[PDB]
Amino acid sequence: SATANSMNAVKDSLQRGQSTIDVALAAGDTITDLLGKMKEKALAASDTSLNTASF
Amino acid sequence: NALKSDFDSLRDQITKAASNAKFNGVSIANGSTAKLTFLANSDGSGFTVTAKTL
Repeated sequence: SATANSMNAVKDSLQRGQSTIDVALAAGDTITDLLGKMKEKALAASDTSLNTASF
Repeated sequence: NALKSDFDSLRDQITKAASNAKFNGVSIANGSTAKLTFLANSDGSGFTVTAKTL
């Protein structure tokens, strides 16, 4: 019975880990969108016909 | 002399029309650069247009 009771603390720790990784995943999705936009910025900047202001 | 003055004025019109041809401050006709390389792909490989002076 003591073991079956300690399983509660086990479950609490697992839910805490789930919430942690969920926050990390939301941050990762935002980072991926930013990374795609910077790839587009560097691509457009690599053009040589650009005047200095747009660059 | 009149024909000479006409021919010289036409030459001046050529150089003016040739210098004035620009877009965003870059130009191909004026001969102020060797080539212009516009983008062609995500990798950054670029279409290259050889410039032609006028």
